[PDB]
Amino acid sequence: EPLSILVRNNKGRSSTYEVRLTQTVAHLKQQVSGLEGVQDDLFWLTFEGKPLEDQLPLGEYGLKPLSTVFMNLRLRG
Amino acid sequence: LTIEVLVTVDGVNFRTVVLNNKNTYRSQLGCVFFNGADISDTIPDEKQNGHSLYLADNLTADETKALKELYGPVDPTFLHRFYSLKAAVHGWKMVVCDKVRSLKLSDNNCYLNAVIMTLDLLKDIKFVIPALQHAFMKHKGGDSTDFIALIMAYGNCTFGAPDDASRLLHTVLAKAELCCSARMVWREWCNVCGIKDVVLQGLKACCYVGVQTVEDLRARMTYVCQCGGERHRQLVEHTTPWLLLSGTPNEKLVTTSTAPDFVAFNVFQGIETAVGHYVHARLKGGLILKFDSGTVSKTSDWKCKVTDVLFPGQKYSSD
Ligand SMILES: [Zn+2]
Ligand SMILES: [Zn+2]
Ligand SMILES: [Zn+2]
Ligand SMILES: [Zn+2]
Ligand SMILES: [Zn+2]
Repeated sequence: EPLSILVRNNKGRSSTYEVRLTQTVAHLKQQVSGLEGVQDDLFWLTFEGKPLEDQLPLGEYGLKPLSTVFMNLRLRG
Repeated sequence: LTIEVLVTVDGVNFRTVVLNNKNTYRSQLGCVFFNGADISDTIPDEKQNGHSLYLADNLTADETKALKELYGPVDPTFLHRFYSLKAAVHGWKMVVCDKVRSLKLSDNNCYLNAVIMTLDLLKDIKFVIPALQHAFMKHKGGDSTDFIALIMAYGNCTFGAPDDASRLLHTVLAKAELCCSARMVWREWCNVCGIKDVVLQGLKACCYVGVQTVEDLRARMTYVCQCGGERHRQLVEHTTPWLLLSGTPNEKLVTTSTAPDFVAFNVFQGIETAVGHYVHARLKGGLILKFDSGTVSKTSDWKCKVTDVLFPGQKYSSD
């Protein structure tokens, strides 16, 4: 049932993540926070130019296997 | 020595609670708001009997059901955050600088001044969530307290702390829809898989995080395909009433001598890895109006790290 998507960091390196479309992006964000050394309040994710909201399931965004999600540094101004 | 109050979530459906003068609201019922004020840690008395109070915690199923109809699929924490953020922001003020409305600096709220002033130029959007649209309509009428607090609560912003204006601006727009037509057609292809057209409509065709200029949006992109090869993607049609592009802070020299295409943009001051400052800018009458949280100054040239860039309408077709 789970599938594999890619999250890419500011440096350009993609990593694989096994996820389910019923998981929330808050759950994916904690997997991403685990692989790199960054905490959830320091970044936000985009797919196809649009942000991913924390409390919504991944299936709301049309992710297919090896879809590439981008990590964006959460600025503090 | 007993009072009866009416708790509500929507101001239309009420439910009574009998309370005593011995314990406080929080122990008997939960956190409650009376005329915008938290009274959860006060002991009830006669001046509350008969009046309605807005319950924030410990909601029942039927009040939760009404909560989701008014604010959308929100999380149990939401209502407390919203009510508390609204009372904390009460002191903030919107000040008119050069015939427009801007938000004065208080408690690191400059990222919000960028968000709200960029939204104020989008004059063809509405929100699908009722509470949000009501707050948005009130903000456009004068009182912005509700609208400020709501986008703070929807954006998971902590009070008095700096945040990311592009994050919040695009998060808020994901809750909005467009009152006119808009269309964006991507052409994807892979030498092994084939060619496919992806079509986006409405407000979703007017925002994109990842590029900051219309040339870079229309450029051909290349990424790994599900087969293992390299898939390509390129814009082939675009018609919008405006276009909002956001990226990381990118140093540019914006000048009015070459008459730029964009109508407005946001600037980050400082370095990305530390706490910086946001400034909103519009172009009017051959000058750049800089809006630094309740103050305004004009310049002809500015070296600055831009983030969000708002363009006018897009009429494009290629290939
Ligand atoms: Zn409570
Ligand atoms: Zn409370
Ligand atoms: Zn392929
Ligand atoms: Zn490749
Ligand atoms: Zn290649």
